[PDB]
Amino acid sequence: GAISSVLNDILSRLDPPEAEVQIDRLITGRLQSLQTYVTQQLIRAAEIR
Amino acid sequence: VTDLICAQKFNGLTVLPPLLTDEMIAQY
Amino acid sequence: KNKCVNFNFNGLTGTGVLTESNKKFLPFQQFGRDIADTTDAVRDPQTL
Amino acid sequence: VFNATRFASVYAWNRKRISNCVADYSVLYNSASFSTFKCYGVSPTKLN
Repeated sequence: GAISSVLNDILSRLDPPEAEVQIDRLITGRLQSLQTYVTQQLIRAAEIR
Repeated sequence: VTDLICAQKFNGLTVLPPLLTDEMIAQY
Repeated sequence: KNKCVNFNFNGLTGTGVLTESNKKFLPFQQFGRDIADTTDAVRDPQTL
Repeated sequence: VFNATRFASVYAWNRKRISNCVADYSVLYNSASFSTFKCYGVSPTKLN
């Protein structure tokens, strides 16, 4: 949902209050990607165990 | 049973080695 | 080159070690990408 | 482009190309000559 995936482009392009919105969209999605990964590895660790 | 490993570590995905290496497994 | 620096080519700024590349890019290509779709190589705009 | 003698009409509007030249847009905000200035696709401070 962000304007770009590169954080350096956001800060060098958008205003300070607008850049925080675009960066926050990345922090939300990229975190859920980790929450999905750690969930699969945790369950997979129990299966292999 | 079977750079890629460097690209993952650059992204924060650290692949730690096992404690019990294959040589240690073979002697058990 | 051969040192960790803060580069800025065509406004694209970042951190990394610059060094002469062995890759032969076509006359039109400017930037490249790695497995992670992040910037792997660059083209200096003034002296190609 | 800005200080021309006569611009075109909004009904029949013309387009001009700006390429291969130096453009300092800092004047459009600091100089008290033009009425209003506001950017949407980019911050007005990072134009250069």
